[PDB]
Amino acid sequence: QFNPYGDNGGTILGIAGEDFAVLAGDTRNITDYSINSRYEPKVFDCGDNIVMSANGFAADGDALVKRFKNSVKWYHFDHNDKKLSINSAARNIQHLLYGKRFFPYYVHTIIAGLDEDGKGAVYSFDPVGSYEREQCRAGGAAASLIMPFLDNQVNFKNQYEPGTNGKVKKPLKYLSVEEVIKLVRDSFTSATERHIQVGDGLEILIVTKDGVRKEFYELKRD
Amino acid sequence: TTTLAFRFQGGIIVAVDSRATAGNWVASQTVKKVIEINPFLLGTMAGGAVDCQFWETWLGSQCRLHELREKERISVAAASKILSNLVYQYKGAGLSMGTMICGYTRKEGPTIYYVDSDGTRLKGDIFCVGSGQTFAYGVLDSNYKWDLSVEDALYLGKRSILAAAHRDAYSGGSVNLYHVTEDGWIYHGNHDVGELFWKVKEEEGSFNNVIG
Amino acid sequence: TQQPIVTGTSVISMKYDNGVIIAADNLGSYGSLLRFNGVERLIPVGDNTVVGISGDISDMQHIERLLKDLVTENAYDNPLADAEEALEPSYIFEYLATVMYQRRSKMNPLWNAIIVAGVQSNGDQFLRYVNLLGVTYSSPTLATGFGAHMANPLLRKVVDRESDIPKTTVQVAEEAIVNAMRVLYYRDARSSRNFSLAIIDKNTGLTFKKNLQVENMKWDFAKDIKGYGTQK
Amino acid sequence: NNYDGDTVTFSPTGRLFQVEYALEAIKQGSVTVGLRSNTHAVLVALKRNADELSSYQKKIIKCDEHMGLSLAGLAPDARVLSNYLRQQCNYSSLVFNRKLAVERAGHLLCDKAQKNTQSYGGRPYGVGLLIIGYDKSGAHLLEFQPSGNVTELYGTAIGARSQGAKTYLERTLDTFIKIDGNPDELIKAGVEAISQSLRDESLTVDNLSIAIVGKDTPFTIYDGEAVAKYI
Amino acid sequence: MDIILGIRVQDSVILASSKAVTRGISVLKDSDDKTRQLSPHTLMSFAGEAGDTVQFAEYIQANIQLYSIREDYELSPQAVSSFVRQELAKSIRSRRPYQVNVLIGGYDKKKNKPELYQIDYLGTKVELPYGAHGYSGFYTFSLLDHHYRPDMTTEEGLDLLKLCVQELEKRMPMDFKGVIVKIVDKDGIRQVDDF
Amino acid sequence: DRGVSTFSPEGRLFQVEYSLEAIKLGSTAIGIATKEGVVLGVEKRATSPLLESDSIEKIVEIDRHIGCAMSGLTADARSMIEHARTAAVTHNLYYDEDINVESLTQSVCDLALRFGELMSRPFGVALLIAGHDADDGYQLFHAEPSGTFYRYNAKAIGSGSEGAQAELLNEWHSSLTLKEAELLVLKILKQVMEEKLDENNAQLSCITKQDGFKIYDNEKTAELIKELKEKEAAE
Amino acid sequence: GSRRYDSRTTIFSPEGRLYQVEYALESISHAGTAIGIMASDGIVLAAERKVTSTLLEQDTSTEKLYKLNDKIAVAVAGLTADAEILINTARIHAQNYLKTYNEDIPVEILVRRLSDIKQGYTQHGGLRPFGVSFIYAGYDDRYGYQLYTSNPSGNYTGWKAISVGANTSAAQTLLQMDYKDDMKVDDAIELALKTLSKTTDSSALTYDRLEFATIRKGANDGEVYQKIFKPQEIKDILVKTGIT
Amino acid sequence: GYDRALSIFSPDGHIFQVEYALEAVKRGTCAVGVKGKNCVVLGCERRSTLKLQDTRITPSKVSKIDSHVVLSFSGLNADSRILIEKARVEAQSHRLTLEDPVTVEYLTRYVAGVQQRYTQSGGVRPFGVSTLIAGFDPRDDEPKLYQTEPSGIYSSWSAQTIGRNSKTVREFLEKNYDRKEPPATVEECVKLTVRSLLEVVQTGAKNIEITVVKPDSDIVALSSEEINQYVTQIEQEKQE
Ligand SMILES: *[C@@](C)(CO)[C@](*)(O)[C@H](Cc1ccccc1)NC(=O)[C@H](Cc1ccc(OC)cc1)NC(=O)[C@H](C)NC(=O)CN1CCOCC1
Ligand SMILES: [Mg+2]
Repeated sequence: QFNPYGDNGGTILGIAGEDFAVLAGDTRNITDYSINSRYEPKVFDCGDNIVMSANGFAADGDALVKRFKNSVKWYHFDHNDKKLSINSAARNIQHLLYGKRFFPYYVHTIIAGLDEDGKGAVYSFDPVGSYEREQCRAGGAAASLIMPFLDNQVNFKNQYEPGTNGKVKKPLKYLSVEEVIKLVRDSFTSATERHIQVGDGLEILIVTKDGVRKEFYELKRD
Repeated sequence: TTTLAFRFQGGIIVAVDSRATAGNWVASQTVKKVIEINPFLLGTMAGGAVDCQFWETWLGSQCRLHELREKERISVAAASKILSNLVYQYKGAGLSMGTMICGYTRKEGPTIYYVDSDGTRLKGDIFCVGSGQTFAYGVLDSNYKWDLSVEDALYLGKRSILAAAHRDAYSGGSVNLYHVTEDGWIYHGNHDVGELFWKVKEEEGSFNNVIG
Repeated sequence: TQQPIVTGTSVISMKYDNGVIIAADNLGSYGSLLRFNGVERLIPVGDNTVVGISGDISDMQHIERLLKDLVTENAYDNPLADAEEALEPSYIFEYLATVMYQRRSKMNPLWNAIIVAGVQSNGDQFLRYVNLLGVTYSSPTLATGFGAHMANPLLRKVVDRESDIPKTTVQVAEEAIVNAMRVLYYRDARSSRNFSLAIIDKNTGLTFKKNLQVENMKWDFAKDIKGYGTQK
Repeated sequence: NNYDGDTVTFSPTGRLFQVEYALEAIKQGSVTVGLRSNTHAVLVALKRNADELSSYQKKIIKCDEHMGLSLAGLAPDARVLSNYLRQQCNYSSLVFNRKLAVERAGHLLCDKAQKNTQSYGGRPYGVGLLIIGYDKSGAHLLEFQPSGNVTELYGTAIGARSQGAKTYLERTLDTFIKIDGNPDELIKAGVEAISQSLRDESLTVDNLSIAIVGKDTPFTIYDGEAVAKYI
Repeated sequence: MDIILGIRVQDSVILASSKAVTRGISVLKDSDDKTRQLSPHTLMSFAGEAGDTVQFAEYIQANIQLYSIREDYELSPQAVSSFVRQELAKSIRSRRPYQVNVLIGGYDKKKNKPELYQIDYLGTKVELPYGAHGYSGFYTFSLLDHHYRPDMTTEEGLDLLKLCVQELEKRMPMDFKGVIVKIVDKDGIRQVDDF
Repeated sequence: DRGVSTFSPEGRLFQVEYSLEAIKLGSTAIGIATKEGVVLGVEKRATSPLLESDSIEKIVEIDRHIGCAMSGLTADARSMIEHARTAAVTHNLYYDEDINVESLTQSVCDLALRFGELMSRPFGVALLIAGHDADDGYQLFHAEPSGTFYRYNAKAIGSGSEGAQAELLNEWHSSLTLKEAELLVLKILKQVMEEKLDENNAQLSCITKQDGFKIYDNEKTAELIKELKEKEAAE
Repeated sequence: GSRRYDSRTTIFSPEGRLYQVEYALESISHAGTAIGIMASDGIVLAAERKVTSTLLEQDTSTEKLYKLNDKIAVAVAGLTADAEILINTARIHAQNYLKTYNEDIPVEILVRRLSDIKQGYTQHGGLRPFGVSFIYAGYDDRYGYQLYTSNPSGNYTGWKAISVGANTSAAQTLLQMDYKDDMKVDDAIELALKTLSKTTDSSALTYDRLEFATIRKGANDGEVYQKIFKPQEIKDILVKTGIT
Repeated sequence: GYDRALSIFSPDGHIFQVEYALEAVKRGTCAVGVKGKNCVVLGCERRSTLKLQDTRITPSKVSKIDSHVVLSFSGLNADSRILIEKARVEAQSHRLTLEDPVTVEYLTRYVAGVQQRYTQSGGVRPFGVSTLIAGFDPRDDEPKLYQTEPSGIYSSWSAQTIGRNSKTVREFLEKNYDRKEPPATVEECVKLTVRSLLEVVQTGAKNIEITVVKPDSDIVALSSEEINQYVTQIEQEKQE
């Protein structure tokens, strides 16, 4: 019987700083035990300082990204070139995904950018459209490997102040772009070691008020 | 999920947990399961996340249109029935929703309606809904009186979610508290179970099953 | 929902310094029966694009008709049909990718794996894959079916990343492709000896080679193998 | 007279009066000018107000990153036709990953407007359009009339007193056609052209509307303080 | 849902309907009224699939109320029962049928007679002296075969009903949280508060 | 007879031009935009003294940030308002934000030309749409049944419009306060109205960013009428 | 296009009248007179046939009186063919009500629906109205014996005695003069025939130019019987009242 | 489908089909509504050129829409049934979804919207009917009286009349109805309603219908003698 879904592997990662946000993702595309491409980008600049990635089944992912890019375009036409705020993009994407509630896009989606007060924002979606803003989210195959590391290193979970008898928690604080990129690279090298669908290359998109910058790094190709 | 809401002397208490699950994977610990439809109307969410989210935000839009057309705030009965009639149209399609529509109006007083995805709609004083409903019922029912003070009722709701957060593997994160009076709903904060459990254990002397 | 009947096996392809190469055998299998032996599975579109198709042949023939019709439609009211407004490989691909994904979305797929090989008007090499699910990807080497398992490893020893492409000549590239086609004939039970090969070069244009054969085959060592263990 | 009751009736001399009456709506419309070199295409439009308390009706509409138009006549009919164009430009991108040729844009507008001139119950569009764009064969200017007729030109103008600007362009042809790699000078030639159609009123800051598209220039619209440079 | 009974006596029709509403391992409510007044002298109890029961009852209710307003006249219990049967008979061959069983108890003012109609979700109608839906019948029918007489008073009907509820509470596996009793006679519909 | 979508020889749609005459028979509606808010006022014009004037709803809320006043065949406006409210709430559902005043007006003006041989005739009512948004601030729009809309600093529609517009031409300046604008609407209404203006046969409303769109009570307007007469006696 | 040839059947005059309904009523005014008279113990239906020819088959004929169900009948004035379309609709509507409720249809309900159909042809669809006026004679257990009339406008009213078709002005005056409330069926028969005898455009009223029906409680105990008179039976009742 | 735009604009800006529908209303029998301090009364003329009527079964002029709302009308009788039927259906639909009976203003607004839709829909003519809609909102003792008309406009009225010679009875009501002191009791309210009809009717015999609505779904139609008592009392007070 025809199975309309497939698993193209990969993994993605979003972290939000004070005045910036990163959306990272490996560049490997797979089916079963084969590598299709060592460099197939899946994190895209969608305009209005919003970067998007839809990981899982690539055909559904590309379809979604394509539709949202189109959504941004028509938002400009219909509303006097107004900027699509990150919160409005999120809600728009919920309706895109839920429009196919009974034949879903098999994708875990993440978007990153800046909120309306200029602060870094990461929104994440399930395949059918439920979303939530967080400082921190991994998605895709190695999400289960990376997410608890981020809980520990970004939100300082289970970390107490030394000598306080486990009474005073380690205080939350924003991270610099230099520190965030260290965590991204260490997260992906760790994930690459222990997950077979993750490897080849890492591509990061950084979002500030000045625009969208890219950074690339080699990963293990086995 | 565990969610509850109960009626008493001083209005309505509404308390929910904040965990999202994808099977045994913990998806989130910081999720909003209460929607503020308007200053006098609340909705709780249990079941499929987007099913609840999407259709209760939609419910809010329908309630907003009612007051534009009728120059009057929608009744709790009518708001609950819009949602129940909607899910009934989708009966069989596989929606999963366990919702409680709580609020005040002059003509009704404080009112709670349980609405689920089978199309069931029930008015009542007490409901607990979700995978941890039984755990919440156990604590709530054995400490519930009509004559509870606002302070005690707020705590009982908090303690009932905590009970379920502990025992139910698919509940946890944090307790979100609400109180609803004639003057509308009042938020009583987010309470992380990470700290709340130990605070309650110490102060109450309960949870003796655990290694303290 | 379909099941494929008459099928074509691997399509293999790679980039080199000036252009792209693509090849595919000339067999139309009917299960284990090697039913038809004169099947062309490389279909050129203009003089700057070759589309290589594997999977169900009836659906391939349908795709042939679409591409042929696409050329006609593009020429309509188009004075620059043979110049600035000629069909690009990227246009042809995206059209197919669109069709494939719509068909999978209506639970009625075109049971194929496709590789669009060509050269864009600006000289850039185009090589991209699409299949029955509407899944798309690009790489310096692409292959379908067994090709993915046996050809890609060999072709990647020549072009392992983007920076190896300017270093690779058409002589080297074609040799790797012809060697890959031999390996597939050894090891794929639904392959044939006869195949077609196409080069799309940015200087010399489209060369389409038909009626090629796998040659220089090692079989002599077979005469030494007896039994399955203890036989002498 | 007896043959102007609807679009589906020919006059005894072979005319379609409803189409001609639709053409008449364009003559009443405020003047707008189009012109191009080899590198850029420019639209200049005189905007019209209801009174001194009102805004100035917007005349220029963007269709894609590489194409847009100016209108003269019924503005809502331009909104329908521009929306259709936005969809067609978009269909070309999504399906073929291909920017829509300005010539095809013209052909599609012609065929859409024509269907309304042969069917009972419908009506012709009551608007004229000037489409500029930059595609794979360089800069382009089109003139659309609601009869269906579309024409590719170096320059033109439509609206009330458009004959003045149209003659200037016919004289100036050999000059402006070669304003390559200079946006500001091509606009100036457009602003000078439209000035041949002015009476009593002259070009002010919120009265004037300019648009440009070209080689490394997305279709952008200039209004308000951003057109003060050219008066 | 689950337990709905009906007994027709000399001058009235008595309907008894369980108060429990259950889902999973939780009794969500213990004071549920499984009935709708279709008209001043006609009452319908209902039991079956969740959601369907109320949706069906209220749909029937609206239709009968619409008729009453249009004709300024109350439809006979027989006519209402026939209307309800036809709706269920339609439903069973629909894409998704109403899975609801009902009892219609009414007093016919033209005949001065009580009437009890038992109708299942397939649209199977019968007029009976006593009726039940679900597993209830397996205990009550035989009990009533023995104890019921046609000339009984409303008070004797209630004692006969207590005898049914007692047996059910003794032998039924589920806790149905007692019943709400309603009487339908020449003076209309009224609820017994202490049962 | 003749087609509904027929052009005149002068290049205009007969049916649209005739609906414009119907609007001139309508009761007067005035709107004034300031930096502190937009004021909307209307002549109620009860046909008989037995009709309870507060039941005359000619000023209408669309959203908290957008309001509307009407003039002409006011029964035709009901569906236009219904559309506007749906468009406004729907946009908030899709985008988690307030919808722009211009975009709202454009959505309403799209309905206007959906007539012919869709509905059977153009609308016989003009609308003043007033609101606030973060991008373009306080705004006032005039929406005709031709499908056209103009932004206005101040605008009058209905029977007393040509005289009222001439008065608004002189009186409006870019530094008007809300209080001044309220008085100015009342002043111009009393001028063009047949019967003597009071709190029962005229109605005021405003929209401010802070408190949103509000219809004024009859008690509140009465004090503004008294304040207006007192200020005109004083010179 | 086709707009040129549209009469516009469903529009108002400047006076606020429906042209086509007014003209349909004018058509009906030239039709054979039909009379209905209601008594305490039954109802009479009498109707005059349109200028008969001697070669017409009189006994196997049905021009004026039609049976809707066992309890309800109608008298026609206007186009027979139009009336038959409506009659079969009415017959079906009655069987639907019986099927739905297991009770014979109340007279008014049947009358309201036929009249509602007529109304539709005056307000929408652009078709001509039905050129028919009915007299309904029926019995049910709510209101007992009932007389109604409906016309092309879709308006229906109840009556003790009523005429439709030709000379209704003359006929209504005569009925108003001699009718009284305690009247019996056999007296109502006599009144009906005497009224037609004076209003007729013919020289004299004969059996072969008449259709006649009664609805009595004349069966056995608490039940109704429809009697569509045969030609010989009309000839007898015409002698018995001294008209021939 | 028959598509013709029948209701269209004329050069002077009038919709003649809507205005001719008003002429049909003017031809209709008179109808009047008067609301008291704790009641509303609906009075209706019945033209007396029709003897031999069967008044038991002939459609009553006032129709119940729900147990708490009534509707009378002037104009085409057949048209009125279509508006009544729709209104009755919407009333039950409102009860079903909102779990509350309609307000009189809501029910009026619905009927008015239907009438309006028939003024800009193809293939149909406007309803030749104006209505008076009266009653009491759920759990409210303040009386409500509304009027609709073919154009679709609706409004509230202290007291109002429609139909033939309505300008005469409106003249009467305008001096005889004090806003400051409305008819305190039911008797007073019915008396004023009948007086206003007696200005126009002919004879206060079977020419007048009265319907009295009180709060909490308390609606009753008066009979011949009960009405005739008011007639006899008014004439005796007149001779002065
Ligand atoms: C507790 C945690 C038990 O799950 C609650 O019911 C919780 C409620 C809730 C409400 C608002 C926001 C988040 C969470 N429910 C979940 O967390 C829910 C559990 C669930 C999953 C699937 C169901 O299918 C009918 C029913 C319940 N989890 C989710 O919705 C997660 C985040 N998403 C998915 O599992 C994605 N699925 C949804 C169904 O369609 C296929 C993809
Ligand atoms: Mg490997």
